[PDB]
Amino acid sequence: MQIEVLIRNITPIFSAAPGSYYVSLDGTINPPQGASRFPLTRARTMTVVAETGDGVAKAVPLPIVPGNTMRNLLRRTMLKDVIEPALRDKSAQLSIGAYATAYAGNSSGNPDGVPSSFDEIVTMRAHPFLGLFGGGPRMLQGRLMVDSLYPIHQFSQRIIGSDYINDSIKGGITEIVWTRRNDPILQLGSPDDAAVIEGGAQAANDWITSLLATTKAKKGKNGRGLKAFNAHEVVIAGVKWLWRINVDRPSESQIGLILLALNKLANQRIAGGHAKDYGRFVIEDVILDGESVWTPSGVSGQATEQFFDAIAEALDGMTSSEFEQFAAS
Amino acid sequence: MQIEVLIRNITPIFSAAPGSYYVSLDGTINPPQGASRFPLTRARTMTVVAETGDGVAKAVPLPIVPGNTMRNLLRRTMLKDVIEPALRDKSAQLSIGAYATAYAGNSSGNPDGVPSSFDEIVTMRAHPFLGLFGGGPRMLQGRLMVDSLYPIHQFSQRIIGSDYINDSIKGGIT
Amino acid sequence: MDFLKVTINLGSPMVEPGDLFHLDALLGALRVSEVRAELGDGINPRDHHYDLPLEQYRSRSGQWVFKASAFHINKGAASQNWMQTSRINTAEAARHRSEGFLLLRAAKPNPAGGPFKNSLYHYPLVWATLTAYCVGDQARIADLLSQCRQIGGRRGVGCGRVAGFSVEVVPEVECTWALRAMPDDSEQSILCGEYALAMSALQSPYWDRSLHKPALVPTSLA
Amino acid sequence: MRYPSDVVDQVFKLPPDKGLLTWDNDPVACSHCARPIEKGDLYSPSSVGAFFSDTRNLASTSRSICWRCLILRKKQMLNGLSYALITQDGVFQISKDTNKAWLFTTPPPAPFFVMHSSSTMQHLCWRTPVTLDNRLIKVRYGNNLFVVRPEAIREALEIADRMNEGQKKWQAPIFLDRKAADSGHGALTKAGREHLSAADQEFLLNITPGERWALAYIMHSKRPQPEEPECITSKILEKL
DNA sequence: ACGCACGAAGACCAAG
Ligand SMILES: [Zn+2]
Repeated sequence: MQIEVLIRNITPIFSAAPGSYYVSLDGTINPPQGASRFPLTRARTMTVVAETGDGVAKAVPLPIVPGNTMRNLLRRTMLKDVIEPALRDKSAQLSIGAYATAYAGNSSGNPDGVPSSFDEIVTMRAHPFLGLFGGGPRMLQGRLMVDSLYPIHQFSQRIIGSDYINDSIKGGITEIVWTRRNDPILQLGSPDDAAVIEGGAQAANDWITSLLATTKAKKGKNGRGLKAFNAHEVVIAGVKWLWRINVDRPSESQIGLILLALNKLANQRIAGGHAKDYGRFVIEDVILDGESVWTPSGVSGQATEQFFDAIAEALDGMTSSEFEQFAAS
Repeated sequence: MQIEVLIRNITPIFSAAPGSYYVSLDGTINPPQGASRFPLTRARTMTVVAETGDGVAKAVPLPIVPGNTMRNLLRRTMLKDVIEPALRDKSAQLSIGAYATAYAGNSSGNPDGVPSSFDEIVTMRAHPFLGLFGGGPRMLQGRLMVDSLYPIHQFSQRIIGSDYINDSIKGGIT
Repeated sequence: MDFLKVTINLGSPMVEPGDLFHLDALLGALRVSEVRAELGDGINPRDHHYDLPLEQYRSRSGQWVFKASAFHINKGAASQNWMQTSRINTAEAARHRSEGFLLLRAAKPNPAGGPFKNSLYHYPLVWATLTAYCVGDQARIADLLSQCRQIGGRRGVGCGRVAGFSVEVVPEVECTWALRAMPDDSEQSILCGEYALAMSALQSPYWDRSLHKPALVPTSLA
Repeated sequence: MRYPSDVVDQVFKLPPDKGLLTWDNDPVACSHCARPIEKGDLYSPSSVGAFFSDTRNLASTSRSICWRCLILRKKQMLNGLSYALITQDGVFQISKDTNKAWLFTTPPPAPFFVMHSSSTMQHLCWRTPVTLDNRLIKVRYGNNLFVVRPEAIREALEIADRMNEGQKKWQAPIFLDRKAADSGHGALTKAGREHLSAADQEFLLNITPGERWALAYIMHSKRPQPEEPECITSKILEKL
């Protein structure tokens, strides 16, 4: 059952790409060794082949949010908003194995490997939450197959398709944000500012003396000071994204849980940058097998009423024993 | 919780954008090499996607104030005007390391790399100040999601919404 | 009963298989998906994944293999090392431990190992056109491949979406079905190229280590 | 040698431990090495503990471990077999680059297992499949199951040598990481991009991940000279 | 009595 979620990011989305990358003050990525280099944390990019000026399609880096990140985002939304409160209402208590299986699919509850009977597989793969995300000691296959967050861009037309040509952006959708850290002791200006420090002026003097000695030693040639200047690449705000979620053979409860998470999804962030408020977005359209089920007040309407009732009934009858059995603890 | 604060700048706002730029006497940025060029420290701009009157969406630069700058402004206000007066009223002295951690998140450039105990995490994240910003040698997750300063502009309509359209300013604000 | 060439086109990059990706394995997975759709999840997967429209090759010792070559990987771009992690948020875990939702007595998490372990793993992503040759029914193979949405591993995170597929009847001279894990005593004449003896399964599932056997695996395909 | 656990009684010659239960039911494979546990074979139920992070690599859900695996699962055995090459004659250490080059260019003829840990300590030996033919070498590096073909390694080394025979500044045709972790692992470098023919570029893009990992050790400005690794089974036995 | 918890420990080559 296809779900098409159209997402517009209010704030820049920062999915840090692994690796050590460098940039200069002018913005040149990986500058030559002649000029000063500053560390850079680039956004995640997937190499895709795109028709750059027609001709022969060439590989271009497309900034995306990884599919695993959004799989975990959906899981966290479900747990934090519709599952964990439901279990608290029953005063349910989760063991370490059940908690690990629910929140990360970990198998530390019983890593020996547990045999699952066919009746048990039917019972547990139909669980409203644990059926969607498999794992645990059983390592059941989850019913959920989420995709990455591909922006509606000229280079993603071979992945997204031509259905959203009106919302496409032609230029590059990344930028470099420069970040600086200051030594607070270097910004004291009077004994009033140093009053709260136990050593008063002597502690600040010792700190500055040690900083000067370390800086001079490093210049001539351990420990690192607080002053730092670096950069990181983020995907600019306002770009539209298409998110695709699929399920193999869902029950009504699982689709209802998906729709509840979608209703509560905007309260969460995408990728990283929690300190800088990165990843904020608004859902613009949810499409359930070709029909639009998104209203201004969230996913509603008669076409999605059965799923909500089914998931409400499943939540009311939800017990921690199901989680314990799934975790095989 | 979502807090939206509306700000009007009495005096011009200057946030230096790193990097060398040049301007001519006329006012043309990065002029042709034939004319005389003078160093220029441009205001920081963030590229944003704006739906102009043409109906198409294009990436445009928007003069902003960084979210890190606003975060440090909030932290410095909190410390210098609320927390530190209380500490001095009760005659509480911070060490130099605690001072640097409260004002910059960490007391040095080397994170510990050792996990924190669960009770320590709960205690710090419930703290009025350290819970909001976090950090420390054991890099803790704070509660404060603080954003940049976006001018209410025609170019920031897709970001901040359309409930402040009456305060929007059309032309260049730089 | 008919020589075919199965071609798969990708709409998203797939996970580059570490070992051979067999056409009969994919067909068996799709057939098991059909049986799950009709009956349910309580079926034994091993009772239905042999019901494929492919004829079998049987060697002298009775070892049999489906006549479906391992998929050929031709890369439209260089492979990309995709990084993924796994972690439990220690802030939420500590809060749940405080509030009694989680029953844990340990004072601190251990990111090196245990329930709160951070893990770093990588797998490669490739843009490829999958081509393989098989002996079987064109109509039924095309019908089975119609329901296939993704190719390769890591399907849960949306890797390897199928843009389209095609099944074509080709002359035997183009290529053979023998580019797969052959039985140990497979006849030399039917083998295409050099085959190196290795340990692999001859039937799906190929990941089952109890079913692994000394088999001839093509060196120009692994 | 047929199973990973076969190394115990064949190169370590360790008798089974005491207090082990005897299987008296229908045969079922070991949860670690997939070895059948028939009637009369000494086994032990699975007690891996909460720090076992290899549930995905378990061969079966029988929750039974043979005595050879129990010997393999000892800490002394795990540490000793972190960078070990176990052939029929004995156990060698491939930790050095020269040993890796020798193994991946001039492998031993007999069946052997190749291990390499990607971290401080990992469960490797019971996961590594046996290399039946030296032309198709199966290498277990941490959590990745690698297939290394020595002919492809030799061809890539020759490609690099032809590319950099004249220029004084040696440049790697393909970007390679010894940890197989960088996002540029296996991608063509610039110098290889505009200094290699179409056929050589196609060959470099069509190498297995294991071959990239091996070339990340063998391919440098000064290629290591292959050398025979030193036997280690005496050290492991002494420490056990 | 039994399961969980906590620290010491041991493999270690090493580049562009
Ligand atoms: Zn075993």
